[PDB]
Amino acid sequence: HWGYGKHNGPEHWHKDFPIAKGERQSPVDIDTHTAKYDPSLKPLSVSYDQATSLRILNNGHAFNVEFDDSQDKAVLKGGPLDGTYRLIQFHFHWGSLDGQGSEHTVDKKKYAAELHLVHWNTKYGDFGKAVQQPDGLAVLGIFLKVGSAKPGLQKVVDVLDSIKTKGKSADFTNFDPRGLLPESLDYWTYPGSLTTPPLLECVTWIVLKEPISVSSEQVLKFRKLNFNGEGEPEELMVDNWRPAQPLKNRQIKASFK
Ligand SMILES: NS(=O)(=O)c1ccc(O)c(NC(=O)NCCc2ccccn2)c1
Ligand SMILES: [Zn+2]
Repeated sequence: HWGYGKHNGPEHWHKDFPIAKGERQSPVDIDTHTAKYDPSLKPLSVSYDQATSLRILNNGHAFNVEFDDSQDKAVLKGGPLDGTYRLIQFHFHWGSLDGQGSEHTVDKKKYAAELHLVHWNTKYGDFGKAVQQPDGLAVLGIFLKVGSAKPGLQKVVDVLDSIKTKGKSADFTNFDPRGLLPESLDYWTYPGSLTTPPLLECVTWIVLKEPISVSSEQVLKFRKLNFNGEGEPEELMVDNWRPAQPLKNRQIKASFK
């Protein structure tokens, strides 16, 4: 099964998922100088006031905080998007060291981690149908750098001991994802893919310019999770990031100058 180890990591994924060598794969390096400012890009609309988190799950490749997406409770609109996209889950990718961990890079710079808030286009009715469409998902990507703590992340950090191993889930209600957002919603955007198998080319990527800062203790607790299931040999869940993929025939647009 695919993973991030020596024999099943990202360079192996194309054998099971040939779209890995596709024309709109993610993540990518964001060359800030080559990104073009687009004045027709609208500001992003993040409407998270009514979000209903339900639980948190270790799926063996990251942990997902899952939301009730059966109504327009937490939605993303505006920006490059047409229509309304509902938040279904968020998760992170992170490194074994503070110097790596993000999937997107900015002028080749790697951040300590990257948060992905995953949304699906309501015109397709549910997530499973949306991922089959070229405009099915909008993923809001937010970089994490190590510095001061992010208070809004602590409730996530504190529950991770209850989902250490693959397959464990925990009730995780009343979590407000607004506590994970930076001050500015300036963004880059490009058409891309899921960054884990099945690598489907269904994502409008919206990557925020401004990182959030989290503490060293906060990211250290991510690194205590396990890829393995309980009662299997312990392999720390670290470096669960795919490296940058060829931009090919794509242009990254910026909402700011
Ligand atoms: N890392 S990412 O590009 O934000 C992202 C977002 C939503 C996703 O469903 C995935 N991929 C993922 O979760 N793979 C395991 C479950 C899955 C997801 C989609 C279709 C089939 N199976 C990646
Ligand atoms: Zn992701």
